[PDB]
Amino acid sequence: AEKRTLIAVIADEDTTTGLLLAGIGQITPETQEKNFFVYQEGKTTKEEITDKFNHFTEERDDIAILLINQHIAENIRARVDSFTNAFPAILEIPSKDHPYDPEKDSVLKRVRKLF
Amino acid sequence: LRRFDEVERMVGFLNEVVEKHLSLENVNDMVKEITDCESRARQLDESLDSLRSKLNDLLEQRQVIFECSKFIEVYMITGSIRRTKVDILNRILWRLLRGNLIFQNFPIEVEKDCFIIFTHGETLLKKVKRVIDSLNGKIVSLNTRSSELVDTLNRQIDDLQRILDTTEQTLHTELLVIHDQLPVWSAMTKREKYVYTTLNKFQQESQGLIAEGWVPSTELIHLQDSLKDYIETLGSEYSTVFNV
Amino acid sequence: GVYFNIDNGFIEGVVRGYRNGLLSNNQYINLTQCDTLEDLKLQLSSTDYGNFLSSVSSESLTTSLIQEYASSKLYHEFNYIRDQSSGSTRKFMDYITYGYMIDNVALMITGTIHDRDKGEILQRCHPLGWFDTLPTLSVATDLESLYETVLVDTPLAPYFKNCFDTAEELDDMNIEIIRNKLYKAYLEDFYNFVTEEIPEPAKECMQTLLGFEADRRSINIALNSLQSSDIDPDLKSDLLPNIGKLYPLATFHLAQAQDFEGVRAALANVYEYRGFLETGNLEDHFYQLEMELCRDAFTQQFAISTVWAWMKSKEQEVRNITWIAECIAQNQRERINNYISVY
Amino acid sequence: MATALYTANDFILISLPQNAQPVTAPGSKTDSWFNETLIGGRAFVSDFKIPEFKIGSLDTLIVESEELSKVDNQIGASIGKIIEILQGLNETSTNAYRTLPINNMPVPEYLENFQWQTRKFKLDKSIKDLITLISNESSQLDADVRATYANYNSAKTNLAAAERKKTGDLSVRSLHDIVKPEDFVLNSEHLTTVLVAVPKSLKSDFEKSYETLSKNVVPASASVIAEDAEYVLFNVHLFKKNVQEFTTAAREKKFIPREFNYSEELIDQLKKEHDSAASLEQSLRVQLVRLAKTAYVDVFINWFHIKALRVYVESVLRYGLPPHFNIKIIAVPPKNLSKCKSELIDAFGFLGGNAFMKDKKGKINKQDTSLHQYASLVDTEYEPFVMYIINL
Amino acid sequence: AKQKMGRVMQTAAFSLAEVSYATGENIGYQVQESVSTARFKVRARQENVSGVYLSQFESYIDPEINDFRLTGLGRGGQQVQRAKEIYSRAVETLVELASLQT
Repeated sequence: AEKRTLIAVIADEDTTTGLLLAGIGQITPETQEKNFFVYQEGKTTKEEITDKFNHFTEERDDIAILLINQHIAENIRARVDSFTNAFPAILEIPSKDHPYDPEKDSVLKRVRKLF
Repeated sequence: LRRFDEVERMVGFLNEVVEKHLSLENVNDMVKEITDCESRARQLDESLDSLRSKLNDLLEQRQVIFECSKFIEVYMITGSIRRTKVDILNRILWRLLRGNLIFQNFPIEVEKDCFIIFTHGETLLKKVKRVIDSLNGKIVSLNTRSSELVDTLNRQIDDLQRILDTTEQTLHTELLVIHDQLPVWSAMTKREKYVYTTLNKFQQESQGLIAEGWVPSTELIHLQDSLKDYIETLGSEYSTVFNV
Repeated sequence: GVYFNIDNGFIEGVVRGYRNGLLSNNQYINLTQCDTLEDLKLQLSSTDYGNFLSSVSSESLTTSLIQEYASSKLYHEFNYIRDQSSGSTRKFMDYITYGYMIDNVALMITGTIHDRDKGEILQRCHPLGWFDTLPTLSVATDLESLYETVLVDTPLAPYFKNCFDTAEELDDMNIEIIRNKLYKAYLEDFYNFVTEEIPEPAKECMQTLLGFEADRRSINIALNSLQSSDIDPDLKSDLLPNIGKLYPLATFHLAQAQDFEGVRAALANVYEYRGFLETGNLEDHFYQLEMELCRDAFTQQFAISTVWAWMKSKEQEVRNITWIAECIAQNQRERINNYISVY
Repeated sequence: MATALYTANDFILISLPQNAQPVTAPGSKTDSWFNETLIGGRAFVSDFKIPEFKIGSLDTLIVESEELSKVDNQIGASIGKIIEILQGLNETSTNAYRTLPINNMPVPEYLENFQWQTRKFKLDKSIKDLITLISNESSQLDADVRATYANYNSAKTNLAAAERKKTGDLSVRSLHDIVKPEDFVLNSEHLTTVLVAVPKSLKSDFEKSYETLSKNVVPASASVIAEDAEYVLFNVHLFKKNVQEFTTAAREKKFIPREFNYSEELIDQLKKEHDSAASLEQSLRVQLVRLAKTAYVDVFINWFHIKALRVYVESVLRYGLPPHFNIKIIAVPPKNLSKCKSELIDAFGFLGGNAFMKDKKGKINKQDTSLHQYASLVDTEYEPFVMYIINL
Repeated sequence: AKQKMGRVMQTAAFSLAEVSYATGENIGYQVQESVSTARFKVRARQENVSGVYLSQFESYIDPEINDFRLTGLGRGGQQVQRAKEIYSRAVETLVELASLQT
């Protein structure tokens, strides 16, 4: 039952802002920290994504779905794959400026061996 | 054409370094000696300016010892700073430590400046350093002597000045074969890019270019007598077609 | 046209030369046939844009860098025309940039409520609306300490005449109110400047180009107030400009417009704006009417309204090139011919 | 003066070394000077001395100063918000809360009996937990005032809405003040009631036309159930099928239908809504005044403690010795603030050091410039001896 | 579904990006701070499929926010508004599809 209500994001600027207009993530008022992480490609470090991921999965116990741009999941690949829980669900979506590759998607990788 | 844009940029870099101190095979082997010399000139210039900066980082450290042993001979922090940030560092440290400081400055003779702080107390000593290191001030802590570090630092100033005198001699040796050769390497590219820019203006229809363009009527027979003699004198039996 | 070319002889003939670089319909069809952003760069290189993306070289070329550099050369051409201006012309050029200064003020004081960094909320600012104390709007939160510290020495200072600061500092709801009210007072002042000192052929065709800005801003304020605003009409009527074709009878009905039909029945009584709210993209209707009003401002010769009619047409050209380069980079071509070309 | 109005007692807090001497009057003690010399002898000087607490270290001394500056602001923000509210309502003087009695003792006298007051605060607690403790109490008291004031505005909104239904104007007015069974039908299989809001001119036109306007309308159903001042309200009885046809035909005539239909539970629930709104606002208002005075006296005591602590702590940091520092708080008469600030600056400033000494004397209260206003925080200028100017 | 979500999300992405550039300044930083509540949340329910208990998500759309103070600016504001509407419609579908993922 209910224990998770937010949908969070790790995505590039135009992708993140748009998700917010649609009305899915928010910033907590008590901690002063976002439940989205903005990213810009080549410009913002691989390390910061890795922390923010930990903030969202393990320190937030209220994130229901963690959405993540495929290009971005590919930078911190170990971190996305190694988390096998559905709590949060990890949903890799094709990153802006890139098509759908079925093997930049962590759940599908796992699916292939043993049906 | 992007090739002879890149090679034009490389000839421009060779023209900046000196100011700072044909068949297809005959172009293809001279672009090789443009690139093979641009590579060594760029790496030797980048191993020279980044070494001049390391030289000035020691000549600024000698002076902040010479101008702060003199201040003692006439909880303190000694370092270098750019001269345009001395007043703002004075104001930020005066607003951080409410009073509680004796701030001097002595000009090192980009222009720079020295500073002495005398942080009278504790618990802000790692916070003054977050003011100094934020606006690019290089503190020089000595803690041993003002006469033992000067010897170990003058044993590096001259040891690195000799590396300057080696690499800059190699630079001026390399520029002798280039300064008398740049009017050939430049004038090759200025007309080769001009050839390919004009060859972009042609048709490329059926494995043969179609050149449509204007010529005065006096020079029609000159084209029909110079193009006809030239395609026959070199062999290559595939004649051109000149229509009006 | 007898005293125009004393101070404005060289200024017009270069702007008239800048007009000839406006892309025609065939030069837009030749851009819609491109397959790559590199092919679109090489197609623009044969126009009067030639080699403006030369320092990019096919790797870092995105559809936003084209919109950056194509508008940057617009801004440098505007600065070249403004540097040769003197007297009433230079003041007319300053009054154009005041409306971009207002947008940069309203974009700079929203980047401090959200605590976004000051170095990245200024690269999104407009280069023509630059005043020397524009980065120093990141010093306070409330309106009074941003006026009385920064915005007194700016030329936007007479425009803070109705912005009532009730000591509530700033949310995102009242910065839009301050923006609309500054633009309202600015449209009033620049209409009175055009009516006062600008000569007669460049007066009647500039009052229409400026009353259109007022009418478009009135319709956008009265239509964006449905979704993200719950305000009284007596406080809404301080946001609508009173210079336009739409003021004395229709902005009253746009002030008490509580529904979409309160806007639509108000704009059905005005003759040239009826049918905009029925079918099609409304923003395309306003941009099309803007270009049809800027086209017949080049047809009057000895007029300083040709500068306004040039820079708005060149901004629409940069918007059309940006829309095409957005279509040919994201591989969507269902609405590539949605550009606007009257030239 | 005339660049600022004062009409209530103003305070400057000074702390000085107990070995000090004024150079504006050499041959005087600091204590003797305050009473006799300072602003024409009309200065009232009050005791404000507090003793030693427990200091962590020298190291700790630094951390404490920083916090003290911050908590002092924050409490200052809170006390200003409480006063602004009490003033705003005008159910308590607007002309006090600058020299309004704390613990029912005049404010310069309150400071005179202020020697480090005890409410929950003792001299045998550590200084770090007194800085923390105090701030937590101040923030709780203010957050309470903010919530009750928040509630009082939501209550005002509800009372206006409910009132409008009870008699306003017909564009949201819902009826429950008329409850007659002769003006409405209920327990009915074929009939319903539609209320029509009609302009006063048009009343005659409505009376003629209604029966024939829709088909199947109860005749002699026109009664004026209610009237405002712009509109007239009628009840019409008609067929459920035919209600659609009446609303539509009526609009063409320039009548405005008000969709209401008689049910007992709606009528009762409209009267209750109005009743609960009134009761909620009235309870909230009394609670709001009582709470704000009680919270105000506690925050006043809290704030002055941070000012006392702070001035002592800052003295200890800048001067070191003597271990006990001579703190006095001087209550200045209105309009003699400018003269006070200058005489102390001249006299004591020399002790802080010549580097420390800047001239930017004067005061601008208008927003024309931001120079001429002392505070150690800014790099623009600095106080030249431990001096805080307190303006209630 | 992954292809579906990516294409629809990106179309709306491109529309917002053009809008940002035309309006002047990087609007998106401003919007992120200002937003501090969410419309689309989920309430989780257990569904027994194939003798195992799974977690499922059911979306509820809260009307806390529907317009901000950045979707109104005047003329520039009308553009953000047209963008916002494509993004809300596109995203809501994406949330429902995301439910199968968990």
